[PDB]
Amino acid sequence: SSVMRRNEQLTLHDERFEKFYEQYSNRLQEVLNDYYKEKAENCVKLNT
Amino acid sequence: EWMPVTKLGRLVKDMKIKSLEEIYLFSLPIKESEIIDFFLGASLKDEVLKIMPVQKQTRAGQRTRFKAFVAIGDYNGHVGLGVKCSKEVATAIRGAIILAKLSIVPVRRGYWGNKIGKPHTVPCKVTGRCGSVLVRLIPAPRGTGIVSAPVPKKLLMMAGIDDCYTSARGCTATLGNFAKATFDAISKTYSYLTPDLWKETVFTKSPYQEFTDHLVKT
Amino acid sequence: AKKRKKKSYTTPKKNKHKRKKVKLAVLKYYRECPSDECGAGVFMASHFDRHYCGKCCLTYC
Amino acid sequence: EEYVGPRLSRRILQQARQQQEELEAEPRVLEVYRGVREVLSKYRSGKLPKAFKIIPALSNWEQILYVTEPEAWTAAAMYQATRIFASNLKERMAQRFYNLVLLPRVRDDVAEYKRLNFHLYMALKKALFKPGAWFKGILIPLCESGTCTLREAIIVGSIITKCSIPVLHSSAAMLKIAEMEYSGANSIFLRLLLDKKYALPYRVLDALVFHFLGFRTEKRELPVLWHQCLLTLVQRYKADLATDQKEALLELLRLQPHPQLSPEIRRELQSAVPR
RNA sequence: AGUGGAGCCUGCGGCUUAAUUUGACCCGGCCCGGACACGGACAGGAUUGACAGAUUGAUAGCUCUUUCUCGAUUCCGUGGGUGGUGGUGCAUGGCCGUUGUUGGUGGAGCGAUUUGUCUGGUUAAUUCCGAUAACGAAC
Ligand SMILES: [Zn+2]
Repeated sequence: SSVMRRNEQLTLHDERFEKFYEQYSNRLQEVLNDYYKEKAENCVKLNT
Repeated sequence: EWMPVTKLGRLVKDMKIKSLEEIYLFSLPIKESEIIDFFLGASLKDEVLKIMPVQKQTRAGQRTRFKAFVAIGDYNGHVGLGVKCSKEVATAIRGAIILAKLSIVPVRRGYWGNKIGKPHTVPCKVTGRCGSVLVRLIPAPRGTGIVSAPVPKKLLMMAGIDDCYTSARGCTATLGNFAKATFDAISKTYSYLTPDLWKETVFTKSPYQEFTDHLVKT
Repeated sequence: AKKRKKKSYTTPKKNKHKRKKVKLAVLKYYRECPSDECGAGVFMASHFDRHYCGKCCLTYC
Repeated sequence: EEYVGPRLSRRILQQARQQQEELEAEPRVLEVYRGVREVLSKYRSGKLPKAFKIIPALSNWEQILYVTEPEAWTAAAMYQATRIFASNLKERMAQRFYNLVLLPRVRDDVAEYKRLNFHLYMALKKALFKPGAWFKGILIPLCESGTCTLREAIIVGSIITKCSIPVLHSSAAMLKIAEMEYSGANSIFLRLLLDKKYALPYRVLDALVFHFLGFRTEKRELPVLWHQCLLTLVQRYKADLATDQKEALLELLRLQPHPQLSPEIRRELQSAVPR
C-alpha cells in the first residue's frame, strides 16, 4: 500500500485483488471403440 | 612520462637549463619536443593552417593520405611551422605539431619610432624567400595591426608581432611556400645585425661544458 | 521516395453468414443428464429419435 | 621396404598359426493415445480424433498429455488444443496448461523464428477467451521470469490490445505489473494496458504513481519506452491525479528529463483539471 | 585412353505449356484481415463449444434439421489527412580474452618525391653473404 491517495469524489467499485496474488470409465471406452471403428473405416476393403 | 635521450634533454629535465634562450644562445639543435613542452607549456597555441588530402601512387593504384600545415606559436615570443603527411588526419596533425615544435625560433621585436613601452613591431624590414615566394615585413606604427594576407597574418600574430606592413611576390597561392617565406623572414629578425648589437660578445660557458660533471652521472 | 497510386477496386464482402438467432428459448424446458459433473442443471437436447448432451456428449439409443 | 605393415602381417600371422594348428591336427488406452500422438505430430487440418477431444473431461489428464507429447506437437494441433481447453472451463487447469505447454512454445519459437506463427497468434487469442487463466498463466509468469525480450513484449501486448479485457482483471494485471521490479519490456505491457482507457481503480493509480516516483533517484539511464509509458499515463489519467502526486511527477521530470518527451508531459501536467 | 559420330541418361540455352518453380510454380474452393473513434445490438443472452444426417472436388458443427449449452471473455455498419507480429535506409552499442605491404627516426629536395627498399653472389622471396646516409621495426 502506497501513501498518496485518491483524495475525493466517490468510489464506484472496490475491486477484488485477493484472488490474483493469493492464488500462488465407460465413456472413454466408448470413445476408444468409436476411434477404432473410424480407424477401420478409412479403408474397409469388404463392402460391395 | 618523458625519458630524455639527448644531453640537452637530460639537462632540461633537471633544473640545469633555466630558459629556452640559453639553448638559442649556443645554437644547439633541439631534438626532443618535450623540451619545448617543458619551457613554454600552456603558452603554446597551435593553429592548423591547412589540411590537403593527397593521392599517393601505389603499386595497388592510388591511395589517400593527408598533408597538414600547422603553425604553432607562443604569443609574445616564439613560433614554428610544421608540415606532415600521414594516413589519417589526426596523426598528420599531431605529427605536424611535433615537427612544428622542433623548429621553434625566437623573433626579435622592435619599435617603429620612439622606444616607449614594450616592443611591438619588427625591428627592421626583413625578407623571407621560398620557391619564388618573397615575403617582406616592414615596421608599422602602434595600433596599426597586422596588415597582411591571412596565412602570414596568423603566423605573425602567433609570433607576438602586434603590427607590421607586409609585401608578397610570386605564386603566393601555394601555401607551403608562402608560410615558409614568412617563417624565413621572422627568423632573419634575429639574424640581422643592428647598431644595438655592436658590443663585443662575452663568451659564457656552454651547457655541455658548464654541466659536464652532472652529465658524468648518466 | 516514389509513392504508389493505391488502386481502389471495390469488392463486396458484406454478405457473410451469421447463424440464426433463437429468441427466448427458455419456454420449452418447463431429460435430465445424470452425469458426473453436469447433473441436475443441464437439459438434454432432443432429436427425432434420440437425446444428445450439450456439455459431455454421451451416447444413448 | 623393410617392414611388412599392419594388415598384411596380421593376415600372415593368422595364416601361419592356422597352418601350424592343422599340422598339429595330423493398457489399451495407451495405444490409442500413442496413435493420436503420431497423428498430432503431422496434423495440418481437418477433424481431430474424438480421443483428443475428451482429454479435459479426464481425471488423470496430465499423464495422458505427456503421452500425447505436447513439445512435439504442431502449431495447428496446439491451436486446436488451446480451443479445446478454453472450451471446457476449470480455470486452474487452463492456467497450468498455458504455463506448461503454450508459453514454452511461444518463448521457444519467438527466440528461433523471430516472429510468431499465425496459428499460435490465434492460439493466444483463444487462450484470451478465458482471461483469468491467461493473466495468471502466461502474462504475469512472463513478466516474473525477467528474461522476457522486446519482441515477446510487443507480440503479447498487441494481443492484449486487440481484445476487450474485463476492468477488474485488467486492473489486477496492472497492479501486479506496478508492484513488480522493473524490466525494460515491462513498461510496454503497462502502456498497452493504459491504452485500453478503462476506468481505473484508485489503488492501482497510487501504485503507478509510487512506481514512477520510485524511479526518482535512479542513476540508470531510461529508454524512450519508459517515457512514452509515462506520457500515456499522464495523457489518459490526468483528471484523477492529486496535486501532491502532480508536483511529485513534475519533480521526477526535473530529475529524469528527455529533450523531446519531457516538455510534452509538462504541458499535459500543467493543463490538467482535477476530479 | 578418349570425348566430339550413334542409341539412351542428364545439365544449360532454346521451344511448347495454365505451370513446365528458382541463382518454391499452375487451376479451382472455403476461412478471416488490427486497434481507436462514431453509429447499432446485447442480461427479454453478446458469443464459444457441440453427437447424428444432407451437401459441394473435401468426415465443413468454419452451413441446413436437431438449437442445446456456454454468462460478456462483446460482433455488426460508417471511418480515415488513422495505422503495425510490417518493409527498408541511417546513427550508435552488447558477449568471450589481453595489456610482399608500410611506417618510425635520420640524410636529400621549395615541392611532387626520394633514401631505407642495394653493385656482385644466392634464394620461391626487401631471404641470406655482404656492400652502403642510413639505422631500427610491425604485419
Ligand atoms: Zn455435446
